[PDB]
Amino acid sequence: NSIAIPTNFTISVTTEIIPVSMQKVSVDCTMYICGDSEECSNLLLQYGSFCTQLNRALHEIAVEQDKNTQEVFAQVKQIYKTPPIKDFGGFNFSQILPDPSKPSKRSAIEDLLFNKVTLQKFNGLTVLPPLLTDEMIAAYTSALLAGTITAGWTFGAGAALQIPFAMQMAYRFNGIGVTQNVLYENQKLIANQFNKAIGKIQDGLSSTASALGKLQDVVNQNAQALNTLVKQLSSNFGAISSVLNDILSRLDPPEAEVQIDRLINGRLQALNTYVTQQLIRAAEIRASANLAAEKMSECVLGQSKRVDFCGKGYHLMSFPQSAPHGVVFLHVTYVPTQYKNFTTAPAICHNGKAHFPREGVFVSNGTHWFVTQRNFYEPQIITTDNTFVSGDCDVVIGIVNNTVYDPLQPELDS
Amino acid sequence: NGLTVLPPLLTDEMIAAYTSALLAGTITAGWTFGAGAALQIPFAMQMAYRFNGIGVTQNVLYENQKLIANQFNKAIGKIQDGLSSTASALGKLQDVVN
Amino acid sequence: QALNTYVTQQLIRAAEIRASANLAAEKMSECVLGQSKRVDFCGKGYHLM
Amino acid sequence: NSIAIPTNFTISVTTEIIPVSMQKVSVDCTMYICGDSEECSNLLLQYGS
Amino acid sequence: YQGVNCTEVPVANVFQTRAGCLIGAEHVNNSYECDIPIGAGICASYQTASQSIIAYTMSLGEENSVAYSN
Ligand SMILES: *[C@@H]1O[C@H](CO)[C@@H](O[C@@H]2O[C@H](CO)[C@@H](O[C@@H]3O[C@H](CO)[C@@H](O)[C@H](O)[C@@H]3O)[C@H](O)[C@H]2NC(C)=O)[C@H](O)[C@H]1NC(C)=O
Ligand SMILES: *[C@@H]1O[C@H](CO)[C@@H](O[C@@H]2O[C@H](CO)[C@@H](O)[C@H](O)[C@H]2NC(C)=O)[C@H](O)[C@H]1NC(C)=O
Ligand SMILES: *[C@@H]1O[C@H](CO)[C@@H](O[C@@H]2O[C@H](CO)[C@@H](O)[C@H](O)[C@H]2NC(C)=O)[C@H](O)[C@H]1NC(C)=O
Ligand SMILES: *[C@@H]1O[C@H](CO)[C@@H](O[C@@H]2O[C@H](CO)[C@@H](O)[C@H](O)[C@H]2NC(C)=O)[C@H](O)[C@H]1NC(C)=O
Ligand SMILES: *[C@@H]1O[C@H](CO)[C@@H](O)[C@H](O)[C@H]1NC(C)=O
Ligand SMILES: *[C@@H]1O[C@H](CO)[C@@H](O)[C@H](O)[C@H]1NC(C)=O
Ligand SMILES: *[C@@H]1O[C@H](CO)[C@@H](O)[C@H](O)[C@H]1NC(C)=O
Ligand SMILES: *[C@@H]1O[C@H](CO)[C@@H](O)[C@H](O)[C@H]1NC(C)=O
Ligand SMILES: *[C@@H]1O[C@H](CO)[C@@H](O)[C@H](O)[C@H]1NC(C)=O
Repeated sequence: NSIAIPTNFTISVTTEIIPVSMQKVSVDCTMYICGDSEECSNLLLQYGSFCTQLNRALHEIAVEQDKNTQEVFAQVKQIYKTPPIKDFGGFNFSQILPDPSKPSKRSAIEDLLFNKVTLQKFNGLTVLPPLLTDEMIAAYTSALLAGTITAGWTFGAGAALQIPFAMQMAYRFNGIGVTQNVLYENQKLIANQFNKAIGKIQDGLSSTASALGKLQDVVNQNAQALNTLVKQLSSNFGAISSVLNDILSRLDPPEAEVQIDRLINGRLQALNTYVTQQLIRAAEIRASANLAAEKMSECVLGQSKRVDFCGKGYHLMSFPQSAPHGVVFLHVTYVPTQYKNFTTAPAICHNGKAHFPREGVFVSNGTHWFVTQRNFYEPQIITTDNTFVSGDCDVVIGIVNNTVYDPLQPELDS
Repeated sequence: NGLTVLPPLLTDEMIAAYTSALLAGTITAGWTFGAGAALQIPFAMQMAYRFNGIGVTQNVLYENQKLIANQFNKAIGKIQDGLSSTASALGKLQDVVN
Repeated sequence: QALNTYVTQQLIRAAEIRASANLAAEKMSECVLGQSKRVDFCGKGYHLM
Repeated sequence: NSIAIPTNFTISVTTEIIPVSMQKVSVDCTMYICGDSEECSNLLLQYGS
Repeated sequence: YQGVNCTEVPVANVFQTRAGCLIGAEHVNNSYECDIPIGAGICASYQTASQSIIAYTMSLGEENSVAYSN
């Protein structure tokens, strides 16, 4: 016969990082294999269509990368400008909204993340630039964030009006089972906690660059693989020399061609290994990009009821931020605190009747019994309006005597 | 000469302890799991909460608690018997090992 | 060649197993610690616990 | 103009199993290929990494 | 010509872009929706004398104004 009900709460903002895309790489097969040697090129003709297959696979991966990026970001039909009024319900979005030349002393989280991530013409290899530049990614993110802030729940198929922010926050509060009269009474404290959390996040990000290991690992692995592939050119594989010219000069054709064949086989094996591993990594990164797109759609454009899908606690809203080859989310969540102990009963025995609460639970202050919601202590007198009535006092285990009031009788008497 | 199998970091007892702690917390506490309320919500209240969750009114649980508990116990016993009879119900793990 | 083939097979199996592990973690979070409204995500019928 | 409504309910319990982890394996490459003979290892050193 | 400057190679519609040297495309500066990708934000299309392929900077979408009021 005991139950705990919160009497306070806190607003928490957390961070999540997801990689999206990979570097696009194209390789010339003949340049890597032979390197401007006519005898080697003639000998390579006996292997059919290997280089074609390698190039085709690399090209497909390169296409899939931009496909992933456009799947994640290009979700918005229109461009929403930043409103020239910053008068919200006490919330300052300065550190997450952009700035055309960024001349303000307050640096956007974009710059911090970019700097935190930050902190050949003779080979047969080539690296291609992505279709979308960083500025366009930032523009998409800013437009999406501004549209979510301004239009509220009318973001899609929207109109020419701005829903006030406090009303959106009240609707989100209703979303998790807390009545908006709670928000309208300490909006000021809500805004103060939100601003303090944002400031703490910015300071923590500016403290260290080690939080972006998930994004750093992709670059490290790709560079390691490329360096291994490049360094494999110096091996002998059992031949006399690792240079074609030395083999040509030091020997006659009837053995030079055999040595060149040995070298060709070795380098073909190396290329095959590299391409296979790249293919597997591309599959993994596509899975990650799909997860990122799903999270954007289900948590930025709406409120989610899935537990621990958008951080701990109860989800309220989230904001996206761009990053090198990835995204960053900022989940805003509700957390109850300062619990208290009380006594509870399943039902109330009136004159031969059993009364169940329409919503919430029955609580006792030792003397008086009240009905309140399960996530914020706000007791009320047990009225016949609040109580659903069914059955008798026989079968319910632990039912308790009490009195149920009725507003009708005093009104009738007067 | 050349092949080695390494032990997993977490032993079986640790996994069992994690599961036991998680289930005990979910059972003893209710919607207050996580935050250290540590009071103990009655189980029937949680069941009524869930019943309201699936769209039926809690009086239907309070009026048939005994029968509901009997059905739950019988289902648990049936699962025990089914597990005891057929020792090959775990296919996927065996396939991985094989 | 034998060693290379074995390594590639193991890599593919590991990818499959980590997908399964992600599903398991999601199911734990969604079902054990709460009540899910997704149909047939937690067995047949209406989910209770 | 006709509808059906239940009058009794039952409680069902079912199970499902999900693999999580694989066996952990390490292999001595050089010892596997050469079997601890210097003549083999000297030639193996010419194959790179 | 990918990854190549126009000062050397064409000697070895001339226009220089971040993606390389592009030959045959008339450059305008009215943005449109992307039709054939090129790279680094450059997109090309066949757009009807002089029914030629044109090169332009991609447009992210139309802008939307929304009144303001508390
Ligand atoms: C919350 O929003 C307010 C604006 O409504 C931001 O206030 C501005 O914050 C910047 C930097 O935090 C202030 O610049 C600094 O001001 C001090 C004051 O002496 C000056 O010494 C520094 O050299 C620098 O210029 C700016 O004055 C301030 N403006 C106002 C009107 O308050 C605030 O920064 C936002 N919250 C966070 C956490 O950034
Ligand atoms: C719990 O609620 C109390 C009020 O019931 C909050 O107390 C105030 O907290 C602010 C902090 O910004 C102080 O400046 C006030 O002096 C406090 N007033 C009183 C009467 O205590 C408290 O902040 C709430 N808990 C949390 C974590 O915010
Ligand atoms: C409070 O509820 C209890 C329920 O047990 C009532 O106890 C019974 O009351 C009836 C008459 O109202 C008696 O005939 C029974 O013998 C009582 N049983 C027990 C075990 O006490 C009790 O009367 C209720 N209180 C009031 C003031 O009506
Ligand atoms: C459906 O629910 C009713 C309850 O209203 C069950 O009726 C009782 O069931 C138990 C066990 O099933 C019997 O021991 C009782 O004798 C039944 N009471 C009456 C008045 O008939 C009914 O059995 C349930 N249906 C099934 C298949 O269990
Ligand atoms: C309520 O009081 C009891 C004893 O009076 C105590 O054991 C319990 O911890 C208290 N509740 C909370 C949430 O601390
Ligand atoms: C419990 O609260 C009610 C209403 O706030 C009050 O009337 C009652 O006296 C309180 N209980 C005690 C023991 O003071
Ligand atoms: C043009 O030539 C300069 C001189 O080296 C070079 O830096 C630049 O990359 C070239 N342009 C392009 C698009 O490659
Ligand atoms: C477009 O280019 C023409 C010349 O090519 C120039 O006269 C005009 O001002 C430019 N307009 C814009 C918007 O860049
Ligand atoms: C909203 O703007 C109106 C003027 O359009 C102004 O009177 C009102 O004070 C503003 N509200 C807030 C909270 O600043």
